[PDB]
Amino acid sequence: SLVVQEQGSFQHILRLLNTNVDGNINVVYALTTIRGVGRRYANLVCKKADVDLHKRAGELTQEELERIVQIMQNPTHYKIPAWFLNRQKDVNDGKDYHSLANNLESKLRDDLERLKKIRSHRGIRHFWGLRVRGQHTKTTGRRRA
Amino acid sequence: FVPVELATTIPVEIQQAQQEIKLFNKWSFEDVEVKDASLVDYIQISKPIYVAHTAGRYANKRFRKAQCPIVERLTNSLMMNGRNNGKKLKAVRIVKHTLEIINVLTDQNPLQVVVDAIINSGPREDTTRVGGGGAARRQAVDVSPLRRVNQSIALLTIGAREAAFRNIKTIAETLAEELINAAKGSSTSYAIKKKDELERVAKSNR
Amino acid sequence: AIISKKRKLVADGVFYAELNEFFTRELAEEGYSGVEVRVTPTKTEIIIRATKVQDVVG
Amino acid sequence: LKISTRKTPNGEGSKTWDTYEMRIHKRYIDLEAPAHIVKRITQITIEPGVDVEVIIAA
Amino acid sequence: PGVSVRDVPAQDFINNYASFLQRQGKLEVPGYVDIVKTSAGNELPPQDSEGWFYKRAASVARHIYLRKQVGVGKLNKLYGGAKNRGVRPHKHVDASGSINRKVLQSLEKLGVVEISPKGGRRISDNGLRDLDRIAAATLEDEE
Amino acid sequence: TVPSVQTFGKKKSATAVAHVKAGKGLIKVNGSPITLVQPEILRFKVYEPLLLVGLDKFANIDIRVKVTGGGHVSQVYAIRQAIAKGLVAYHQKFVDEQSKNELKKAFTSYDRTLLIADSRRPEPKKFGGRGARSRFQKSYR
Amino acid sequence: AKHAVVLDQDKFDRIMKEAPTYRYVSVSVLVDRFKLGGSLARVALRHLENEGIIKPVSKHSKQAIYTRAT
Amino acid sequence: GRVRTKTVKRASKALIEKYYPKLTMDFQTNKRLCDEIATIQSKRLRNKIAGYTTHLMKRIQKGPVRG
Amino acid sequence: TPVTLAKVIKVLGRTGSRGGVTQVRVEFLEDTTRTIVRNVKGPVREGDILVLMESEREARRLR
RNA sequence: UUAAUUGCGAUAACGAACGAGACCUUAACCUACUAAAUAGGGUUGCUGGCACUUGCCGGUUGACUCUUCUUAGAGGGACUAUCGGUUUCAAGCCGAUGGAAGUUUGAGGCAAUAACAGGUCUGUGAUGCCCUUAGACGUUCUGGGCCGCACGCGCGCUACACUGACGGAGCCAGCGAGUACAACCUUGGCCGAGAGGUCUGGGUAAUCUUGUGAAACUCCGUCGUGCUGGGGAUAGAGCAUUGUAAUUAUUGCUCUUCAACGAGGAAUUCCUAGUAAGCGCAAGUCAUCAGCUUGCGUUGAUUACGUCCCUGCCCUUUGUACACACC
Ligand SMILES: [Mg+2]
Ligand SMILES: [Mg+2]
Ligand SMILES: [Mg+2]
Ligand SMILES: [Mg+2]
Ligand SMILES: [Mg+2]
Ligand SMILES: [Mg+2]
Ligand SMILES: [Mg+2]
Ligand SMILES: [Mg+2]
Ligand SMILES: [Mg+2]
Repeated sequence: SLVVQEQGSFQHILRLLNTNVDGNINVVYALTTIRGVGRRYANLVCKKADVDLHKRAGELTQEELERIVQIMQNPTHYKIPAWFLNRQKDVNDGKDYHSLANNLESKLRDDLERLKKIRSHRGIRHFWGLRVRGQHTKTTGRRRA
Repeated sequence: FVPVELATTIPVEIQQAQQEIKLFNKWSFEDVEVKDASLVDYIQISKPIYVAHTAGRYANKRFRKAQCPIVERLTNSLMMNGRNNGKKLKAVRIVKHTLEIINVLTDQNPLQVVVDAIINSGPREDTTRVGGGGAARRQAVDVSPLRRVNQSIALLTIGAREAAFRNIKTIAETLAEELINAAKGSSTSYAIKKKDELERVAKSNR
Repeated sequence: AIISKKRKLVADGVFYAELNEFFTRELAEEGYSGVEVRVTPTKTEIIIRATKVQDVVG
Repeated sequence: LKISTRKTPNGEGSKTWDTYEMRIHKRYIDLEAPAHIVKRITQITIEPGVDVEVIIAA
Repeated sequence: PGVSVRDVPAQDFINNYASFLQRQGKLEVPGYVDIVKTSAGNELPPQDSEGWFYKRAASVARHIYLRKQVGVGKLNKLYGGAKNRGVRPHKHVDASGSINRKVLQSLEKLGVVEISPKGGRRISDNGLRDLDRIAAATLEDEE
Repeated sequence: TVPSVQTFGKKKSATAVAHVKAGKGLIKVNGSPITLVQPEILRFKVYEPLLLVGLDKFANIDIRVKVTGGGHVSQVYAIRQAIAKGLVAYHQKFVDEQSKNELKKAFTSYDRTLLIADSRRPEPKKFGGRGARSRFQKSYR
Repeated sequence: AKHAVVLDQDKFDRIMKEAPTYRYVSVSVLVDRFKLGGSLARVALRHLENEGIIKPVSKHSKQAIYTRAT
Repeated sequence: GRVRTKTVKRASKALIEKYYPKLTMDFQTNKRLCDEIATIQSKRLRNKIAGYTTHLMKRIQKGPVRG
Repeated sequence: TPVTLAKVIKVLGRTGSRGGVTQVRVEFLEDTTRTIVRNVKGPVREGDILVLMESEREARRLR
């Protein structure tokens, strides 16, 4: 029933993992701005941390943030089932992997390169600048972007 | 006067709103005067309705539209735009909200305000595209009361819709505002502005 | 035995049609006109109407 | 029983459809009797087109 | 004159039941809470997180009370909705069956829900009593 | 032995069978009391057979309605219709004619659908179109 | 974010001194005079509603209109 | 929309000619009479004919009519 | 500017080019026995009251 | 005049036929019949929960009876009826009133004379003639292709949000379809975040799937108008399923990625009432695949109830050097 006030004791407008995680946006829906952290995953992370979901990302104590960060890079440590990740069973090692922020893109690029090297159809398509997933293009996508 | 209960006991409010006055959503259809000679018989009121949702056979004959409660018509109008189309419950809800808003501000019967708005947004003289060959020149022409009513109903709804396009101001509030503007002839309302423009055009063409 | 009732009916019709076709094919010289099918107890009764009865009989 | 067919054999033309429908009448009657009597009843009163069917016994 | 669940505003009743469950602590949470979809055609887990599986359970119980015999598939059907299949029209998709099953099991453990002849599940007498009590409480609150 | 009659209400596809009995004054829809129904904005439609003629007639008549088919709105309408019918029917049977007539008048003056069941029914769809009348988009280039 | 809807204390204070003998007290209304919105305006209203003053007339989902005690 | 055909009107006229005594005024009676006398195949057609006859009768009780 | 209230006596045949106008004989309320005929947009009828802007003006067939 | 060469009429024509209409199927009404444990009720047994007085909601094919809802047989019912206007006081049209029904009562099925070098010889053991006829244009396997993309256009789907989005919760349909020589529809119980497995069933079906508790919707909450939690394209990886075979993702699911689009110019389609539009469901193909299709319900408007201005068609009067007919 009561509004939780705070004049400005908890400082707004923050940065987490290189880039911007801004205020007035919710604790979960500002983690989406970080590449690799989508929605459901973000929510899960938040739950693991134990943060109020009625909270702005602009607030948050540092310890909580640290905990969240910890959760992020290594989720198999925690109570996350780890079978909803990017690289589950993996391309190389055979481990549960979920890359984040500036790493996922790099990993993707690497994968693409590998594919190209192998000389599989998808790689060839990528090289060309075309549709991999059999979406036959007599029409559709006519601006090259 | 006299509350008597049954086996399945009914809430007190319902009991209160019964025999003496057939209230609308929760206030009287009585008072509420058509303050215009013409648009009588073409604005309904009179017959006391409870909800702005009847079954209705109003597009059947010719003037079956005129014997429909104005609230219902308004709701129908609101119902427009294809994404929203159908879903009359929503429209009804919106109407209710609007009514409540009206009640809150400047008091009165909201119904009365609505009636006033309807009266004061219906254009008196229109222009038809008559060329006498094919030229885009226009001719000054009188307006039917039904037509006046209908256009007025349309215009307010349109305005409301426009207001709603990217806004916190939930349609209902906007509608209420429009009504207020209309009843007390403002020129800040959209419908009224349109009407004025039409009038000007007519004057020019004459 | 053990087939859906509507389906069975359909099949019956189909069979009748087939029979008719067959008759048209064969009994053209005899001048075939119409078939009737009666599925009574024990025996199925096929009634043929043709212009040359004697020929049909053989 | 419903069927929908394009009236065309070839496909060219304004796309016009058929609604070939076959209506099935199914009706049942319940009797408490000795079986022989039932059989007697049902051995006669057979008309071509109508399927007579007996469940018999509980 | 007498109280039953059939005479109560439904949402309120459900809420009350959920509250009661919470108070109890007794149900058995399987531990899928804060991970799962509820319906396999959804964009999000629950927007309450801590609980609302209690709420779901309560709802299920209410449904059971209302009807005769209820199963898992049926429950799924009831609870699932329209999945946004992208640039393609929506379709009815059944809810997460396992969750429903778990809920049922929990209910059984509690002594609210009972395995019936023919197939499926009905209500226990204790469960019925509990429901009645809840209804009464709700009525009191309303008053 | 109790004075009772079986009147229905129909709208679109929905049917609501109301049993009107002698007794205390119950109005129940699918086992749940009249006070619920719960499209909520259309709750007053279901009240319209009660309050238009008054609760005075309801003191001795018990109404048990079973509603199936249609949607929600339609169902509600059907229920309302059934309620309207039932009292009238009872009057015709077990009370008196004048009273029944009065009731009818009360009903008839406010809304038509209460006694006369609605005429309208879905037009069948036909080929070359999405709906009954609306055709596909014809193109000449 | 184009502001008006944040948190603050001055704003809250202002809201509090905007309730007795008042016509309009909604969410939209609140937003209008450069104040809070969403599911904060409602809370603010309640904060005054709990201590008399503001009375509820309509309590629909994501639409609510309020009137002071007469 | 509703304009009666040859096969209604002519028939009605014929009926009137034959049976002006005993084909009187009100609808139901007229219909019954039609059913009795005329060998009308359909029901609807018969009904239509009866209606037409009634109309003709009505017209008659205000002066004579052509044909 | 003056405004008159005109009561319709006879519907005087649908005119215009597209039939979007109804010609109508109107005998106005506070000056009865004046039979000035005018062209009206919308669904009009006998006994209808029309709010117009020019009391003495004739509207001829819109061709 | 009419939806109509539909009629009233006028009249060197008179009486007719085909088409229209009639018809038939369907959709509406039936407290009037004939009926039911493959439909639904009533009381009443036993029985579960209640207040606790008799009363309220229940579970059971335990009895007995009923047919309002149900199905579907035989009937009936509307004929523009009754009245009021209006019109050679005609055909008719308009308005009340009663009624289930008053737009041909709603929707179709059928549909003339004469034709078109319209489309099919890729439906045919319908088919002329010509080709071909053992390195066959017969076939049959095997892989690929029909699906390729600088690009034009043609139906559509998804959307550009606040009349919303997402979460709960509430929670209502009608058409259907469904296997024994196969493998159909598949509840209910356990396992799995899913997809799915699995064991068991019930059903050749008003009996079981199925009350297809379908969506849109309604209730309370989280974001409040920022390419934002609008929107979902490409992508990356995994887990399933059908099939002998899934790369040229078959498809289903899981996390991640988050592109174009703030309602669309020149244009132009469809539509007048349970219609437009919204929303699912359903059979059709189908081993597997729905953005398609025939149906079906659910929610349900706005606006004419008119006119030849445009467009196409028809007729009348005219002109013609055209009659392969203005190409
Ligand atoms: Mg959407
Ligand atoms: Mg008359
Ligand atoms: Mg017809
Ligand atoms: Mg050709
Ligand atoms: Mg050949
Ligand atoms: Mg097409
Ligand atoms: Mg079924
Ligand atoms: Mg995004
Ligand atoms: Mg395919």
